[PDB]
Order: sequence, then C-alpha cells, then structure tokens
Amino acid sequence: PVQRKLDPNTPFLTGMRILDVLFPVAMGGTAAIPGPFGSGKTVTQQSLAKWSNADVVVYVGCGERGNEMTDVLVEFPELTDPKTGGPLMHRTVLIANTSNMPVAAREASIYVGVTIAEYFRDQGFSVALMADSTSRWAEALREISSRLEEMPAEEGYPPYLAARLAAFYERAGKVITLGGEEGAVTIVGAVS
Amino acid sequence: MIQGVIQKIAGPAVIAKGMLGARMYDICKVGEEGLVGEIIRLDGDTAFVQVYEDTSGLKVGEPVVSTGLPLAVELGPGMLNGIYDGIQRPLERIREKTGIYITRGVVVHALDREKKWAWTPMVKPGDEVRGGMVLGTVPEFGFTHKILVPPDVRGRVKEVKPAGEYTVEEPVVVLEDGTELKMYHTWPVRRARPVQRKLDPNTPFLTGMRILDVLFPVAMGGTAAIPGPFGSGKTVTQQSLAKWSNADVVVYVGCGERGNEMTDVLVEFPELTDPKTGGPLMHRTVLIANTSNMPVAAREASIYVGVTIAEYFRDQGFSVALMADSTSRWAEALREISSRLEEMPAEEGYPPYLAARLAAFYERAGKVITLGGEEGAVTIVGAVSPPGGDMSEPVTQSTLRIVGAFWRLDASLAFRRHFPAINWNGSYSLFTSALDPWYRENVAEDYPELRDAISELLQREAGLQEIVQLVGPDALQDAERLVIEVGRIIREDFLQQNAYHEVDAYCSMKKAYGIMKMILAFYKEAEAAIKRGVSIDEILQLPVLERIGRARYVSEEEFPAYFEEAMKEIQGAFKAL
Amino acid sequence: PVQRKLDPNTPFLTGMRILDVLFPVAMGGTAAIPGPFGSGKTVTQQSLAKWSNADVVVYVGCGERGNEMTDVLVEFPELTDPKTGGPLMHRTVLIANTSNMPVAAREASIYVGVTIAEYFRDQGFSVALMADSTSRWAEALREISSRLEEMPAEEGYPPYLAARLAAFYERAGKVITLGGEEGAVTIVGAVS
Amino acid sequence: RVNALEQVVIPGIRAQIRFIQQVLEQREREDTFRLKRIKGKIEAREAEEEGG
Amino acid sequence: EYTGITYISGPLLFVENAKDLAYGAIVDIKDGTGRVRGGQVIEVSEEYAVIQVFEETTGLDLATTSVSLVEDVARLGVSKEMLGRRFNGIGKPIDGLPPITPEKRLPITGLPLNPVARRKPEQFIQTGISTIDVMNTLVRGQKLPIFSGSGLPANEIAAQIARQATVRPDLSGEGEKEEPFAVVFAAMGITQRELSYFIQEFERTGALSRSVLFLNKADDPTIERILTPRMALTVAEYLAFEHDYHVLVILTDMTNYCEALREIGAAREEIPGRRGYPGYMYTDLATIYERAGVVEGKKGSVTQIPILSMPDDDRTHPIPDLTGYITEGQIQLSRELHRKGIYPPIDPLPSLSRLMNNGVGKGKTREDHKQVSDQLYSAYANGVDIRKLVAIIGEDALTENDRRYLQFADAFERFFINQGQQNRSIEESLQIAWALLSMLPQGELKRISKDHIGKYY
Amino acid sequence: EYTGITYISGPLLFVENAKDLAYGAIVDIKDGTGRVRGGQVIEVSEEYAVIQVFEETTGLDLATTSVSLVEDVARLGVSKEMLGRRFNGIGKPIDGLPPITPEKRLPITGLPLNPVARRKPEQFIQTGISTIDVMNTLVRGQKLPIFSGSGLPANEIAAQIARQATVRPDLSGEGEKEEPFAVVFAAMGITQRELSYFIQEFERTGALSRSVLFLNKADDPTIERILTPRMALTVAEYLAFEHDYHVLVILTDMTNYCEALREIGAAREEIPGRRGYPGYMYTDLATIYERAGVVEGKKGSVTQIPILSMPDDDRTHPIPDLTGYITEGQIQLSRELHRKGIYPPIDPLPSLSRLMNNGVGKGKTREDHKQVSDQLYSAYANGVDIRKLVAIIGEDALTENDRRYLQFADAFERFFINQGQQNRSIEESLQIAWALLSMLPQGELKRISKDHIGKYY
Amino acid sequence: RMALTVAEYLAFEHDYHVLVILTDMTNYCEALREIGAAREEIPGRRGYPGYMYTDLATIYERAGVVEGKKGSVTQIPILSMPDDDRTHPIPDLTGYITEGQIQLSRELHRKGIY
Repeated sequence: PVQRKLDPNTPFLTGMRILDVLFPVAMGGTAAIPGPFGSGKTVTQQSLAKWSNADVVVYVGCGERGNEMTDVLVEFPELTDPKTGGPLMHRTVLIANTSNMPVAAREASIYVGVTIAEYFRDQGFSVALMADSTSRWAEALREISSRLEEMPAEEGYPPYLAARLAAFYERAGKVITLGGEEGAVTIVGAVS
Repeated sequence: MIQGVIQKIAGPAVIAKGMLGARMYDICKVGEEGLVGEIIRLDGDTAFVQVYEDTSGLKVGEPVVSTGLPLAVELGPGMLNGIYDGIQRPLERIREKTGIYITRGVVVHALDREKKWAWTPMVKPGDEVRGGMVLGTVPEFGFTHKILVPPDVRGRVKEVKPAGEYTVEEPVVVLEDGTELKMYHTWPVRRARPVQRKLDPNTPFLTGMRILDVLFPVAMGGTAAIPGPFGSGKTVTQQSLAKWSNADVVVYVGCGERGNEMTDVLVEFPELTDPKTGGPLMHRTVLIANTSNMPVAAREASIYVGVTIAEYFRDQGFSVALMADSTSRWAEALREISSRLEEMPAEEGYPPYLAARLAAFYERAGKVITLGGEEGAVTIVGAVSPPGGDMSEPVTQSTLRIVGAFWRLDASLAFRRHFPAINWNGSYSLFTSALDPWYRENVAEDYPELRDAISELLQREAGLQEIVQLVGPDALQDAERLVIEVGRIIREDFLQQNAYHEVDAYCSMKKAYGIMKMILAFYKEAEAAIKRGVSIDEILQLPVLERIGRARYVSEEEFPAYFEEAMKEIQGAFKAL
Repeated sequence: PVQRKLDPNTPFLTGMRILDVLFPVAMGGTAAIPGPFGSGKTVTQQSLAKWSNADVVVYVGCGERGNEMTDVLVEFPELTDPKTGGPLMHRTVLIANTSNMPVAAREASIYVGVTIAEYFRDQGFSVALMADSTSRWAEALREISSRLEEMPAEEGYPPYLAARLAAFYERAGKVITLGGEEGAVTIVGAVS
Repeated sequence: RVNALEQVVIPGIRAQIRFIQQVLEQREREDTFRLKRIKGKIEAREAEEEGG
Repeated sequence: EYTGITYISGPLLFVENAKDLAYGAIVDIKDGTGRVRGGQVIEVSEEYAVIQVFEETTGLDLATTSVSLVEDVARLGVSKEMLGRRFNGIGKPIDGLPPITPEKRLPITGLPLNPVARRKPEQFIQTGISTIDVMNTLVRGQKLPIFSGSGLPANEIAAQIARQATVRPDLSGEGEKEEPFAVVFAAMGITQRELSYFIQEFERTGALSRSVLFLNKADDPTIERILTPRMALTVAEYLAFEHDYHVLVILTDMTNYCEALREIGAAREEIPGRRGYPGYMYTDLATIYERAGVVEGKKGSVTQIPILSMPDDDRTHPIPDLTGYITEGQIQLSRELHRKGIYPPIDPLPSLSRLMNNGVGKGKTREDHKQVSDQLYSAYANGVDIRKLVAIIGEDALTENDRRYLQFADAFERFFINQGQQNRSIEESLQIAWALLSMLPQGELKRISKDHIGKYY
Repeated sequence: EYTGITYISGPLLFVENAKDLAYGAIVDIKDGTGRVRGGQVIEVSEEYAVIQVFEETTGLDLATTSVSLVEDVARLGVSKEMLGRRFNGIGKPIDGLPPITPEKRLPITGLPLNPVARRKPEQFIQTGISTIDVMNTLVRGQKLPIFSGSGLPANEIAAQIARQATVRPDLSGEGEKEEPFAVVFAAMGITQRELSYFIQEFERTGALSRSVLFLNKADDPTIERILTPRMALTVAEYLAFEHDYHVLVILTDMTNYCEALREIGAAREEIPGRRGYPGYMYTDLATIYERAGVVEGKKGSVTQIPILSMPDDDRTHPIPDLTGYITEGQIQLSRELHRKGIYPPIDPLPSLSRLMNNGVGKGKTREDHKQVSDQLYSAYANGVDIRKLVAIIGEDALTENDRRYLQFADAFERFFINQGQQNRSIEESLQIAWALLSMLPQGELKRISKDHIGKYY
Repeated sequence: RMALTVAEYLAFEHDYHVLVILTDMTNYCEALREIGAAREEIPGRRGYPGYMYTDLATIYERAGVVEGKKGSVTQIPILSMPDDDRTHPIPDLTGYITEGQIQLSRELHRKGIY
C-alpha cells in the first residue's frame, strides 16, 4: 500500500537523442516498442539500461528467441554502467524465461518480477523493468485454460487476459511507499 | 389452482417445481407477490417460468400460482389513452401514485377498472347472435369504439341492459347461453381472430412523405424496413410516420426504448391536433410502448400484444398502422433468453426458434375482409436493425426473406439531415402492381406514368455519378450534366423535408402530382434549350431554378400559390431567355 | 500388399493439350483439379471417356448426385471402346456410388473401392482410378459426428483429416508388387 | 490514383480483412460453448453409470 | 396414454414410457385446448421417444397427456384425379372440399430412382423466353435453379414462366400434348399478397386448370414447411411415372424451407454442421432435389424446376453450395438489369451450362443452335465485361474493332432478354439473333457452322 | 447461514442450497486466511447458488469458510453534502480523507424512470469550447457519444469541459439555482493513463467545491467496474429530481466496462461475443441510459455524456458499433486536424446531432442560434468536399462558386475550431460567426433567409 | 522425438555436427490436433491447435551451441502455407522461436532459378 499516488517529474534520459528528448515519458511512465523484436530493435533495449537513470535493472523474458536470448546474457556483464564503472550484471536482477523452460514458466513469470521490483522501490531505488514478449506470455495461459472451463472466448485468447494485462501496469509507476521512499517502476513493452 | 414453490432463480427467468396441471402459456405468477411470467418449457413437474419483470430481491421458497388457462389479455374499451404494455401494467397510474420512480415488481391490472363510458345498445333480447358481430357501440371521444362478440361462439340473448355510462365491469349483454358479456372481454394471444376472405392490398397508405411513396410505394397491409446504421435517421423517421397518418388507428410500440429515445415522440402527441377531434392526438393513438430497464421477455410479449389489438380494430373496420421501433430490441430478447433457458444456439447466438412469432406476425399484415362484417387493413412497418451492418444476419433478413416492399435508409444521407433517407440502390416494392388500379380510379391515370418518369431521372444519375468519381465534371459534357442537376433538385428539395415545418411532414396527392409535373416540363424543354448551345453554367445563375426550389418551406394552403403560377413560367421564360 | 513405393517416370495422357502439355500428369500419379462448387470439373471425365490410354477404367464416385451422373453414367456404354470397339464397358468396371444409393454407403465408398482398383492393377494392368469429387466423401465423413453426438474438428473441417484420405491415395500409384509386376494407379482427383 | 489510394482504396481494403476475420472467428464462440455441452453429455452419461 | 412429460415446447416433443414404437407413427394427443394434434414418431429413444407434432402446441396440461397410436407407418393416400383442385399441406382443399381418396397408401419419404433407369434428357419445351431455350435449352427431366439474391423477386417473375410453358410437338417428331402436361406448384412459406397474386396469374391464362397446389403459408405449421414437399413429391411419382404424364414441378420459396430445417438442426441432439442447419443437411437436400429425370421404361417424367431466394450474392451459403454441383444447367437473375425494369433480368457471368452439345443440342433438341449458343456465350462475355476493363486501364483505350464488342452488349440485352407476354418460337429466335450478330465481323462467328450461318443470313 | 463451500474459483462459486437468499443480496465471506470479501448473490439455487467473488482466487481455503447474508439487496448512503466533494472509490470511499455520513440510506441498484413522466428539454448547457455547443447544440435532451479513437486523448478533452461549463439565468435556458456548479463523473473503468492524468486536474478544477468524481482508482478488482456506474448514478438521481439541480454524468471509456463484464459471461456461459465483446452488453446498459431523459413534474435532470474511445481508427470492432445503435447519433473529433497542431480538434463530418432546435430557441439562447445551427455545418462541409474532386481530374476542378466555399473552410479552421482552453460565451461565438458568414454572399443562404442578415453582420 | 533424443548424444556427446532438416509441418500439426481434442484441449485459431507452441518448442530448442561442447545441432525446419500468408498459426508460432524467414518467388521458380 501507499501514502499518496505521485506523478513522475524525474528527467528522462535513456542515452538516445530523439528517443528521450522528443518523447519524455519520465520515470513511472509505461511504454511499448511494437513490431517483432530483433532486426534492429535490440539497439534501444541494450543501450537503455547502460545509460538510463535507474539504480537497478530487472530483465525478464517469456517466450524469447533462441540464439538471440543468449547473445544478451553473455554480452550482459560486458555492458558497462558508469556509476558502477564495470559490469552492468552487478545491478541487474535476472528472472528471464524462454520456451526451453516449462509450460507454466511463462504463465507464472509476470507477478514474480512485479513484486521484486516493489522491494527495490521501497529502499528509494528506481528499477528498470523490461517486460519483453508480452504477446507470447498468453501462449501459456491459453494452453492451461483450454483444459479448463476458462476456455478462450475473446478473440482467440482468454477474457482473463484482459484483467491480468491491465493490472500489470496499474501496480507500476512512481509512488511514495509506506516507508516514505520513492522509486520508479518503468516498463518497456516489447509486445511482438 | 396450482401451489408449487420456486426451485431455482436463473437471471430474469425463474423455474418452479410442484407444478401439476401446468399448461404451455398461461399467467404464471412466481412467488407470493407474483410477477406474471410465461410458461415456455415444461420438463417434468418443473415448469420453466420466464419472468417479464425483475426477480430482484425474490427469495426462493414462496408459493407459485399458475392459473393454467391460456395467456389472455383484456380487449374491449379503454384502448384509447390506455397502456397495456408487455409487463401488463398501466404506466399512467404508476406515474402519479408511486412517483417518477417505478417500483420494480408487483402486478396491477393491465386495463384499469377506474374507467367508465357510455353504452349505446344496437341489439335486443330474444335474438341469436353469432361470433364477430357488434352488440353496441361506445362513443369515446370523436371515435366510435365497438364491442365485438368473440368469433366462433353462439348463443341467444337473454337481456341487454339499456344505454348509459357504467363501469366496464358491469355485464351489458347476458346471453341465454350463460355468458355474462362484460364490456371488456378476454381473448387469447395463442388463439387469434379469423378472417372470412383474404384480400389483396390495393388502397394506398399516405404517411406524409413525398419521395418515399412516390419512388417505392406502400399499400395498407404493406411492409417495409427502416434500417438505421449506427442509431442514425431511423430513430425519428418513425416519428414523422406516426405524426400524421391516413391509417385511422395509430399503434406505436417503442418496446425496450430509453430516455431521449421517446421524449419528444410521446410528449409532442398532446400538442398535435386530432383529425376526428382536434384536441390531443391521443384520441386515435394507443401506447403499447415499454421501458428498456424491464426484462428481455417484456419486449417479446409487447409485440404479440400489439398485433392482437390491431386485429381487434381491423374487425371494427379500422385500419391499423403498427410500428415496432428497432429489431435490436427484438434480437436482444431472444438472443439472451437462449442462453438462460439452456436452449441450444443456431446462428449469431439467436435461437433456431427466432421466427416463431415473427413469421405469423408478418402473415396477418394485409387488407382483408373480416368475419366481423367490416373490412380493415393491418399494416405492419417494422424497423430493422443491422447487427453487423449487413442484412445477411437472420434478425435483419425477414423483411427481405419474404418479399413485399423494402426501403433503404443510409447514415450518409442522415448527416446533412435529409429526412427521409430513401435510396434507390437497395429498395424495391411490390405494390407497384396493385396500386395501379386505385391510382387511375381516384388519384389520376396521368400518375402511373409520371411517377416512373421521375425514377429514370435518378436511374441515369447513377450511371454517371460513378464516372464523376473516376474523372471530374470538366470531362463530362452539357448533356451529361443534364440529368445530374435535375437530380440535384430531386434531392436538395425532394429528399429533404423540414421536421420543424409540419406541412412537409404531411403531404397529400395534391402536393404530389403538382411538383412531379413541374420537373416534367424542365427536362423536356431543357433537352431543346441546351441543344441551342446554352451551357449548364448559365442556367445555374438564372432565377428559374430558385422559384421551383421553394417546396420545403411551403404550406398546403400555400399550395395554389405555385401550382398554376410557376407552371407557365417554366415552359415560358426559359426557352426565350 | 506390394514390394515398394517407386518413383514414376512414364506419363499418362488424357488426350488434351493443357492437362498433358503445360502441366503433365503421371502414370502411377496423383493429381487434382479443384473447380469451386461445380465449375466444369465433371467434363474432364468426357476426356477420360474414350481418349485415355488407360487399359482398364475404374470409375468411382463417392456419392455423386444423380443428375450429374445421368448423362455421364449412360454416356459410356454408348461410346466406342479404343481398346476394343463396342461399348466402353469392356474395359470400364464402374463401381460408382450415388446419392440414390445409401447415404452411409458414401462413407465406406473410397477405402472399399480401392481394393477393386487393386485386383486388376496387380495382375499387370495400368489401371486408371478416379474418385469423382472427394468433397462428397467429406460430407459423409463429417455427418458421423452429427449422428454420434460429437462435434467435428473446429471451423467446418472434418474430424478425420489425413487419417482416412491420404492413406487411400498413397495406397497405390507406381508401386512394384510382390509378384514383381508393376501396379500403377493413375488418379485425377475431381475435387472441390 | 494518389487521391483515391490515400482515401477509399488502401484503408478500405485493409478494414475489409478485419470484418471478415472477426465474424468467422466469432462463429467459433458457438463452437466452443456447444463443444463444452457435447462433452458434458459424454461425461454425464458415464455419470449415470457412476452416480446414478 | 403415456403420462410424465420431459419436454414440451412447440412442434417438438418428448414423452416417456416409449421404447417399442416404429419409425414414423401417427399418434394423437388430447390437448387442453381441446384441439386434437397429430404427430409422427420420427425417432424412438431409450425410455422416452421423439414425437414431431404436425401442429404447433399452445397449451397441453401435463396432468392429462393422452397418446393413442392410429398407425405404425406415417403414410399418405393417393388418387388419379385431384386435377384442378387446390390443397394445403395437411391435404385439405382450399375450396373446402374433401381430400383425395386413398387407392393404396404410399410412404411420404418415397423411394428414389436408380441412376441406371435414368436415360439422357433431350425433349425441349418452350418456357417463352428465347434466352432459356438457346443458352441452357431446358428439357424434360432437367432442373434449372434460378439463382436470385435477396432484394430480387423470383415468385413474381417465375409466374411468367409458369404460364408460357408449353410443349414442343411438331419439332420433336411426335405429340407431347397427347399425354397430359399437368403442373404442380407448392410454396414453403408465403404472405397474403403473394397468395392471391399467384392464383390471379393462373386465372389470367386459365393455366390454373390441371394443377395440384400444395401450398404452405407463414401462419400454417412451421414443421410442415419441410414435411409437405417430401409428401407432395410422392404424389408426383404416381401421376407422372405410373399414369405416364409429363409433370412439371415447381417448388419456390426455399429459405422458408431452411427456416423449419434450422429448428431441428441445433435445438435437438443434431448439431449445426454449417450455418445453424443440421449436419444431416445433405439428405435434407437429396430426397427433394433427386426427384426428376427422364425414365427409360416410362414415357412420363418429373421435370422439377427449383426457384431459390438464396441470401444476397453469397456462394459459401449452403443454398448456392450444393446446388452448384447438382445441376448441370442453371441460370441466374440479377439486380443490375432488374432496376432498368427489363424482365427476366438474366446475368449469366457465373452461370454455366455443361450440357449444350451433349444432352441438349442433340436428338429431339435441334442442333442449329448447337454451335450458336457456344458463340453467344463468349460474344456476350467480350461486350459487358470490357465496359469495366476500359474504365480500369484508362477510360478510353478501345480501338474500333473492340468498339463493336460493347456495341453488341447494349443491343442484345434489351431486345433478346425482354418479353412480357411476347412469345417467339425457337426459329423466330435464331433468325433475329443472327441479324444482331451482323454487328460483328469474323472471330465472333467461327464457332457457328457453314449451314447455320447461311441459313439465317 | 451456510458453512462449507465446494468450489474455489475466481469469478463465481458454489454455496449449497438456499432458502433466504434474495437476488442480488449482500453476503460476507471470511476466507479463513484472515481476509474478508463480499459480493452479490445473482442466481439463487437449492442446488448450488453461486455468489459473486469480489477478488482473485488466491487466499482461499476450506479449513474455515462461512457465507452469511448481510442485506437483502445493495444499498448505500447519499448525503446532501455529497455535492462539492470528491468521493473516490466505492463502499468505503477513499478519497484519502474521512467518509461523509450516509444520511439517507437508499438502494444503489437503480430506480427506474416512467416514459410518461418525461417532458421535452428546455435547458441549454453553455460550455466554453464553442464549436460543439454551436452546431451540435449541447442540450440535456441529447446524450450523443463523443468518440475519441486511437492516438487521440480521451482525458484532455474531458478535462477541458470540467471547469469550462458555466451557468447563466437565461443564456442557458434555465436559472442558476436550477443549475449549480456541481457535476458528477462516473467511471466505466479508469486506467493507468486516465488516473495519472486526473491527479493534477482535481486541485485545479475544484473537486472540493464544485465536482464529484467517483472512481474505481484503477487498481481495484474487475467486478468493481460493473458496480461504480449505477452506484455513481442513483446518488445524483436524488439531489437532481427531488432536491432540484442539473448534473451531467461525464462518463469515461466503456472499453474497460466490456473488459470486466466479459469474464463473467464466459464463467456463466452466456453470449459474451457479439463480434468479440459481449452480446449481452446492452441488457445491463438499459438502466444506465434510461435515466438520461428529462423528468416531468420535477425540475433538474441527469444526462449521460458518453465519452468513449475506439480500439482502432476503424469501426469494425463492437466497441463503438453497439453503442451507436443503443444511443442516438454520434459526435467525433477524429485526427484530420490533430496531425497539424489544432487543439481542440473537432471534426463533425460524420456527426449527427439529434436535437438542435429543442432545448434552445430564440431568446432562450440567442435569436440567430436556431438559424446559424445547420448553416455552419454545410458551409464548412462543402469546403472540404472541393479538396476531394480537385485532385481527381488533374490538380484543379474549382470554380468561382468554389473559391468562396473553399476559404469558408480556412475561415472556420484556425479562427473558430482552434481556441486553446479559453472560455467562450454563446454571445462571443454566434456574434462573430456572422462575420465569418460574410465570406459567402449574404441574404440568400442555404438554411437562412433575410431575417437575421440585417441584424447580424 | 526418437531421432531427437539420439541426436543429443550425436552432436554434443560425440562432438559431431548434425543438421536437422524437417519437411512438411502441415501434417505434423494436423495429426497432433486429433490427439489433443480427446484430452480435452480445445483447438486453436483457424482450427490448428493452440497447445502447438509447447510441443513445437521441444524439437527446435535442442539447437544453439553449448558451453565446452563444440558440436551442436543446426535446425532448418521447412513448412508450407498457401502463398506464404501469415493469416493462420503455422508461421506465427514458429516465427517467435525461430529467427528469420526465407520465402519463395514465383518469378524465379518459373524461370528455373533455384
């Protein structure tokens, strides 16, 4: 729970000209990067956590690619933060999931990451979440729900898709927690 | 009677058990207070009730009473200025006594017993009556409401109590056969009124719309649609059809309609003059309309009440115009009732049992001679609602499943505020092979040709409109633009009729034939005028167009002002100048 | 039974300039000529009628409607026999099934009528089998569901897909046999 | 062609797919709800062998 | 009696203590309305049964539900004279007269013809539009579905064919007026105006005489829209085949069919296998349509002409679907020429004729229009089509040769396809037609023979 | 009271029997994990009654459960100090400060409105965004949906008109004691952006002295979205009719309404797909848009001002389609002018204003209000029309009777449509509208004639 | 699944390098559907199953290099579509786990450019 709602007012810099200077979204905004991931789209995602004013970085997958999902992990410590002055992996929390992980991996994914982010928030640390492959999350949900009474009924996907997608963004922002410390829980939405 | 209790409650529907002696279609009051539903499905001893009114606050386990006698409703006097609706309550009474707020639930008599009227006897004792006759008239306002004997019932007459105003309750004709015939008399809605001979529609209906009728006709017993995409024109084109009519009775069913959807509609009627009186139009109109907040089954029931009232009047020798507003109302009732009662689905969530009432309701439409000794016409003109915006859905193709007339109303026309929105690209009529007699019997014989000669105008505009959009008016010649800017006046001043001048919301044959003959001239002249090389540009600047163009701001008592006058000026000072 | 599946390499000819020329058919082949909801796809059997090079004709229809095999059905005994001279029925067998014939017989039809193609094809013949509009078999196959209180495979597709279709087709067509003879079934599927 | 393209053409032939797609897809709502109910019959019938 | 209900709701019933009945059984039901309602036992069940009640139930108390087996087989009588008398679906005259008198009781489902007993059609008739008797050339035993969308009349315009119908006996080498040309009509569901309109167009020529009318209306049982066709067609077989008559069957309003079909499709055990209609759909359109074809051992025939009111211009809808495959000859009417006011308004672009050198255009059907038809197809195609292809490439890119093509569209449609009460013999057709082909050079005249060419020069 | 549960589920669940459970009753359920919930008892059975679960499935057990009836139906207080105060949230309102005393506790289901207890409008609302209230004529006798569409903000526009509605004695029809500065806002579901936007807007508009805004707070459970509309409503129905005041329910996006609503329809197995969003939609909405009329025999109203966006810049989706049908006409804003800078962008090209001469007249607003209504509409319309056909035939097609209509669209453009957020009176609007009606020759105009020409220049 | 499990032991544990070449995915996915439809799993968009995803993953994810083990399997799946249109599952699904696409030209294949 929180003492007041707040609004972002922390300047946006991601290390990319047009990206942050024309479009400010600030810390506690909610973004999206449409179209398929890879084929020049990786530029933004990588560079973001290197420069951007956040104290902590959280990376998260849910149906990511093959070789492309490993290029990232391996080049992760060799991405260098200037505050920390070496390995980015130091102030980066990993909880990423690919489809070489269990069925329910991708369905359990979100909530986990969301919670942990609030921890950091509480300590006055801004986090930098990247909810990649949103589109693909639902793959799992659908599969599970077939086998149940909660069958797909929307437009080929759950109508409970709608609830848990929404709520995901309504728990994330700049706010002032019960201990009176302020963090920011910025999401970049690779839908794919 | 029958004393079960409730078993389950399932949405606005309610089920009951311990029903022995239950029949399909009765008054089925569920709970101690009763609500009056209707018996559809009977499975076992569990007669599935489907309530018209809200099941809100009902607690299970309250005795269920079913009469077990067919669903009937009171037909007799009180038709004029009486609400009967679909939940079987007069809103009239509610409005004053329980306030501007309706208390949902509790049934009160459909036809109030507080009304009293004169009786004029027309028969005497010691006779043998047959069904369908009149026993006496009742003068109520400037109209004559009759008391019709139940069809297919015979018995002698014991007494007939003399003339005078009495309570409707009082028996006025006791039969020897042992039927004390009260002024109101029940009749079922599952047993309908018969007809001695079936007849072909042939008397025209005049609603007060020029172009509408003139391009695509409508007789009395005809049918046409009023589509209205995205809640457009439809909503009030129906207001202008009911404002003035040539049909003696006016039956307006606005079942399932909301606030603003019926505001102006109703509240304006007490301000319109009545043809047979002169006070409120209510002296010839009957409100069968219902509110939206009342359940699904209340808008189903309203439509079946309408048509049996229409039949009642048709037997009195009185021609009925019946106008159900929006099929999005009808759709929605059966579309949801399917889910409820565990009825299996057909196409688009509508049941396979959709046309149950529907089919029979369209059949009744027609001019016929009754068993009553009179002849009327039951005219139905239903307003369709496209779900998908295509008529391929079953809730929309029922006025195009079986043929008659059909009208096409467009969103795009509605936007500039062309009333009506009739288009000649999806409208046909079959009363163009049966109004031809009555035209050249009363109207004119110079009419079955002239009407057609207007339609060709907009025929030839189509072929060209197409090419206007492929290449401009600078690629097309004088003779091209000819029938284009004929077309212009046929729509600017002949598809737009002001809804704030009420002498264009009503028209007559006099208004008809006049302004049809004005154009006849222009064409026939213009084919020779412009052949002299006078370019269409110049003829646009002449005063000659403007003078004919006053035809949506004119009255009918200002009708001889343009009739003879401009007639000579068209054929005259346009072939010299 | 047969020794093995072989690769065709000898064409079959209907005696046309478009079904043999621009796009050849094979002896031991499989083919199809879809013409939606009828489109002159029944006429390609007036071309297999007495202009074919099939030693032995074996004409079969799943349950073709009578009227479309009124003129085709009695056309053939009248016709000249290129492999003799009299009726065409010296070489044709004609094991056709109609709508006039049982509505269940239509379901059986294909997997039963394959064996009659095979008995002549085995001996040393280059049989020409044609299932006249395989869509008539689909209407029988999918009716099973209705009568048995099961739903067919979703979106108006039959419940048995590959299972009872592909197997008949690939049951015979250029296959060396156990006798060491060459069995080659030529089909020109007259589908929709 | 420019005028046309940017007005009636491009977005119009776009928007057509949508309409198509969504109504065929929507049909398969009725499929599932019935399919469910078909299954309910298969399990019930065998529960009138194991519960009645 | 079998008391203890299980379902009551309109024409479809279920009643228990029924486990030993036959397929098709006329039972009674004593109702609470006092109107004794029939009902055929179309299927039997585990400890209940399906009754499919002939009349629509509107009250029936569950306390007294009487059932009384009249017959174990639902059947219908027959006669040899019913000619000139009208009837409804139940079998009761509209004149208020008595029904037919059974001679033998025949099933209502009937029994289909062997494909081998059918023999090629070739005895052409005059339908009174030159357009059919050339392009499709309608012959006895053949079907011509008249494809007509919604918003286009087809009941109206059908009556035109229905009164212009007349055998050809001087061109087929023998009498065909010597064996009766009776006609049958039958609606599945119609209004008030179209009821009187039909009779008044049969009273206008006196084509009313020698007809058997098994009409159905929209207020007449909704269950008997699909029962009454099946019944009536087995009263056709008796006068057509076994009394050797040439019977013309015309079945019109085939959506209202489909309305009644829908009801069972999905509400019951049956599933909707396409578009809310059962998956037993195939059968439902087989016993109806299959009736017709020239006999090899009778000299009678059943020529059935279905006239559709199929939804819009759709081809994936069940009606246009199966009808395609079935017929060989077929004709389409469209709305494009129907607003010009030309009657009938043929549009033959998706229309096909697969018999026109084989089947028709041989034997008793004359062969001077054989190669003529085939010409006329592509000759008309080149015309109307290119009106479009010009307004696509530019707006003017025709030569003077291609000018001719479109010059011949406009002429041909107006004249040729337009007849009200005008009637032109097959020879009066040909003559005229080849004089309008004179607005065309060679290459639109190759197919036509040396004989035909000169004959009508 | 009922101990034991036999289904743990997230939207609805089993409660054995029933003997006193009303429809739509309030129950209290201790989950045994120390948490407590409520819900409505919609659907009551002596088999398994199912109760409205108010939160997610987690945090439930069968170790301790109880179901206990608290009240017959839903109910809640309406203070007469509800006006001039923001009461965010529902049940116990958290507007972050103490709750106001539930002075009159009455039902919050809805109280219906008799259709014969209605009277024709006579009030105008003078709002400071000229363009709409001139042409469309914003009156309380219409409830037109404002469609924002994609990449067009729903908030900014709604935000605007908040403080910008003003009251006069007779430039608004009715008095200023018949219209307070109070308004009501009812959320159909607010989202991230929608909430983070109205934060600043409360402290600036005066949500402590002239505005009531019930919210869902964007983070309360789904079922809350089918509670707050009708709850928000009923409140105002009281002080409006019975206490005498005009208040406008300024809705928000109905998209999130569908969202929550749909999950109930697939957990009860209803019709939750009309074309991907409910077929049962309208049924529940009967109540919302029933009170949106004008009462007779009392003074003061309630009017729903739907404000809803579209998931695509095309309407193929049920979202705006089913709303069109339900309600009357449309007012839009589109993105024609938004791409260039204009703010507020307003395009009423495909608009329909149902009423526009009722609820105003002459002297109820101004003299030339009734006349200049339709005028601007078609003057402007036919401006944009030219730019269409010029480009079709080369790059021009214009005449001298075009050069005037052309510039009538520039003149209407940034002079009239663009205005910032600057309050404009009905006087300042119509007065100067007539100097922009001096770009086309006056005297004989399309809808105006010589009766306001010589009076207003 | 057979040669899948054998493959693991070929390229990672022998240090060999395998190249898996699958062909016709349409059949693989049709047959699958029948199996799932009896386990009470509803089929998916444009009839093709929605429980496809999981099962299709398991064949393709035994691709990618491995630390210290030089030999690893290279995956090349081949599948069919009516004209390479993306209006059914068969490409979508695939196209998330797999990288790239290489479609076929009508012009080229006519002229015999392979």
